[PDB]
Amino acid sequence: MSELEKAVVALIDVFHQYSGREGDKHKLKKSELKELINNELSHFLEEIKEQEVVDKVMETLDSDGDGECDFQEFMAFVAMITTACHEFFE
Amino acid sequence: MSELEKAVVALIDVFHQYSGREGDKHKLKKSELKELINNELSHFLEEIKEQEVVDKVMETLDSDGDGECDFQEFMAFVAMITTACHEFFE
Ligand SMILES: CCOC(=O)C1=C2N=C(S[C@H](C(C)=O)C(=O)OCC)c3ccccc3N2NN1
Ligand SMILES: CCOC(=O)C1=C2N=C(S[C@H](C(C)=O)C(=O)OCC)c3ccccc3N2NN1
Ligand SMILES: [Ca+2]
Ligand SMILES: [Ca+2]
Ligand SMILES: [Ca+2]
Ligand SMILES: [Ca+2]
Repeated sequence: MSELEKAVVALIDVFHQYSGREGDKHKLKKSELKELINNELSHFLEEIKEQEVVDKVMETLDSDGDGECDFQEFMAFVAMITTACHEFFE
Repeated sequence: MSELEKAVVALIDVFHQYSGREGDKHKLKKSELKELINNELSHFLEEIKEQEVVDKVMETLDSDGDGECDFQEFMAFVAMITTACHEFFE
């Protein structure tokens, strides 16, 4: 398995670790998204310490407006992060 | 660096390895895309052995219709692959 293939597997793996905690087990609710960002994105994103930031991030990622982050919305979140890191250093 | 962070870095790293080979060094031309798929996606995608498959894949990924795969189009390609693997096993 190449580095890219590992990256594909990691994306699926992390999303499921967090989404299967509570409620709908194929979607990230706000508390699951927060912990995902806090535990797994600590070198890229500011630790989230406030409800209003949790709320705004979910507002941003939630394209279909159902209150949670599904797998496709997670993939779009990853693309945002990846494009930002890319553009920082390019 | 967590597994997700590694995956973010790998995405940027692989795209640049391949895109900087020839011509526009921030885009994948057909030959660079083919080698990327052949070398780095061999467990997920069929080896590409034919010009018409190279052509069709590029046709598919090339949303802005400029003939090449830019970083955003690459990110969409990764999402396709990730969603397909996700749905296979779910
Ligand atoms: C946000 C408060 O804490 C920090 O900024 C720290 C931080 N931040 C980053 S980058 C990350 C980004 C790009 O938003 C970030 O959280 O900073 C906010 C501007 C980082 C990267 C590698 C190694 C250690 C790091 N680190 N240690 N404390
Ligand atoms: C395409 C011709 O060669 C193959 O199919 C091989 C193949 N294929 C896969 S999966 C991959 C997918 C899902 O499209 C694929 O190329 O198969 C086409 C149906 C694979 C995964 C793990 C380990 C070894 C593997 N492997 N060894 N020969
Ligand atoms: Ca959930
Ligand atoms: Ca949603
Ligand atoms: Ca190129
Ligand atoms: Ca294009």
